[PDB]
Amino acid sequence: ECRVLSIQSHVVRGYVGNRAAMFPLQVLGFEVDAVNSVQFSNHTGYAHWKGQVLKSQELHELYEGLKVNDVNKYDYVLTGYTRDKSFLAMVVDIVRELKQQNSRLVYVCDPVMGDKWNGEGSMYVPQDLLPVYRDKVVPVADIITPNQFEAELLSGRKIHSQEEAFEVMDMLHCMGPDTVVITSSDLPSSQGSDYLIALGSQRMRKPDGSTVTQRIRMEMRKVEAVFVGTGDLFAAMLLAWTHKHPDNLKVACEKTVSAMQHVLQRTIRCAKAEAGEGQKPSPAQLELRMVQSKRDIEDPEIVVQATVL
Amino acid sequence: ECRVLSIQSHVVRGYVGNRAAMFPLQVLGFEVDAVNSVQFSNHTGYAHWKGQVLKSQELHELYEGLKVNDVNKYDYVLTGYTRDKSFLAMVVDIVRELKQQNSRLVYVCDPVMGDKWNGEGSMYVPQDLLPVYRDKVVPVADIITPNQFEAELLSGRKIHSQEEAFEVMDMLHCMGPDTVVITSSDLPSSQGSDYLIALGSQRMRKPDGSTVTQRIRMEMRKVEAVFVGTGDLFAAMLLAWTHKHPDNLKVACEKTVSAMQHVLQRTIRCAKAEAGEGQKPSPAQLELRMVQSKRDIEDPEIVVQATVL
Ligand SMILES: Nc1ncnc2c1ncn2[C@@H]1O[C@H](COP(=O)(O)OP(=O)(O)OP(O)(O)=S)[C@@H](O)[C@H]1O
Ligand SMILES: Nc1ncnc2c1ncn2[C@@H]1O[C@H](COP(=O)(O)OP(=O)(O)OP(O)(O)=S)[C@@H](O)[C@H]1O
Repeated sequence: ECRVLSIQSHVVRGYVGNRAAMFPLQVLGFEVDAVNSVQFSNHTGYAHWKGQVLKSQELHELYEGLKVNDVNKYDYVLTGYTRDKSFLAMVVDIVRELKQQNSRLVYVCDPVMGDKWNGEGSMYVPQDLLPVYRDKVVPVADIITPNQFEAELLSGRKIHSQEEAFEVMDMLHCMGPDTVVITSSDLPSSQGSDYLIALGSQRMRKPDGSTVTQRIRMEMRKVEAVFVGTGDLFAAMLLAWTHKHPDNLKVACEKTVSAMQHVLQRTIRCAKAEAGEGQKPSPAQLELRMVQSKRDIEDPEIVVQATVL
Repeated sequence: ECRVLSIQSHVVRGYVGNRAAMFPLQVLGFEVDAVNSVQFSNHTGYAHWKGQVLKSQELHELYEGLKVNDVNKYDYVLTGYTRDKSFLAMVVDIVRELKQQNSRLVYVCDPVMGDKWNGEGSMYVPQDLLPVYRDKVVPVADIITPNQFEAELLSGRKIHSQEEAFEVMDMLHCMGPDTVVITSSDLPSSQGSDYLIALGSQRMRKPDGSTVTQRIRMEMRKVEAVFVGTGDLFAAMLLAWTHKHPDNLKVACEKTVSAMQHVLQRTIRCAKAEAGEGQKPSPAQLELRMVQSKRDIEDPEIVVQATVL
């Protein structure tokens, strides 16, 4: 039995945050203790949204409720989108305490700050969080899944080539996490502009005390839509598949990405079905077809192959 | 697809309310929009607990967030334990509006108000809701899953025999819902004192335009432990199987009760395993093994047979 503490947002409708994380982890065999950092009607990509946000003090109370009953015992910790610096500090405190309690605990972190629109890079999170993630969160993480912009923000270096990207990933390894995946990047692909490039790096221990970094690269088809909650889903499935494949980042990333691709392909198909023929689907019609993809999440058909560098 | 609006509690750890309803319904192929009426660390059976309660105003805003985006379209509505009169009135208003929008909507309601400890009957809910449930909720409900004590409260008449139980169920049919299932009772079983009796009743329209009431009985073995969330799970799975078998309450209840049986058998097994040999398992060790029972929930092996009266 593998228990994951997932502290993420909750939407009444749709799949972002914990809604995008609990179902896949449960279908993949993980107990999930879920702290819903917000309760919104839907994700903010909609025209409107209503709801409430959990205060950090409220998050602390929940964790203390678990601690008092001696149930604050976890094998993993999963976090994602946060706009409250204090809440991030609370999460870091909790992770440190759980790691004192269990040295084998794995903290998977999606450090969400921004993304590259067109060629420009833009942050959708308060700026005062960049120090935190860099100085307090990522140092305590074991798996991080940033995108190129976030990788650049964390390392302070811009990425212009794949070799520069892996130098940045080595810097991130040095900051803390032994597994680093750059989920998206503006690096060119060998198949064309319709494919996106993602890279992975896992540093592993040797018998002599030394350490070897395994590097992998993946090219994925781009689906022509903007989806929300994809990162959150990606980090959950990466957690699961790295757990089953702790020494093979290649296989874990292959399974994860294939499952993402399956989910997105089904989602874009059903979205264009709901919308008129040749019509732009709305955020509501682009909600991930999570339920309808259960089997794909359980045992994905491999549709991408990672190259070991 | 089939979308369910489920307004129930949420626990960080464990399976009650939405935690006990979302996963099975999603695994059974239903889109689920979930409104967490509360967020607690764990259910109140533990030694300690902390969390927050959603206000009715907050519930209204979530529903309005869905409405403004033209996303308040549902095939089912599912509710359970509530302690606030205003919250129940809000739920009733929402159900009324959704039924105005769609006459085919089915409201599944577990009218949770109390249960029978030993032979005595005791209430878990403020008294001012019993009028509400009787006068405002049940009238707009289509499926209800009360226990003997709740059925007695709603009907105002005590149940001493199975014939009296079906008279009470006919009264409840008269109050609104065309399907009524009494999930637990103190009626004797021909197989022993370790069997629990559940009864069902569905009013169905015939081809001639008239209506026939189908009644069924189920004898199920007691598992000697106290579980939490079982009503929530029961109602969710009953919703699913009645959707699959709209004219066969027999099969729907057989599947539902079999899944419950599988889940509870696995749960008591693993709970006694976690606890010492010959040790009473704790509330924490008796949390439903929801994830590990996925497959049984997907397609339960029939282990009980309902007799058609
Ligand atoms: N339109 C898309 N086409 C193909 N893959 C996508 C698409 N959107 C998301 N993905 C997949 O989802 C992963 C994460 O994407 P996103 O998270 O949406 O983008 P991102 O830039 O990583 O944003 P983050 O990591 O959450 S802040 C990517 O690495 C892809 O695997
Ligand atoms: N100890 C048990 N032994 C066998 N079956 C059980 C047990 N507890 C729960 N169940 C199953 O789950 C259902 C339990 O429903 P209950 O939780 O008893 O409903 P209730 O507690 O009587 O009141 P409500 O309003 O439904 S929450 C039963 O119909 C059984 O299917």
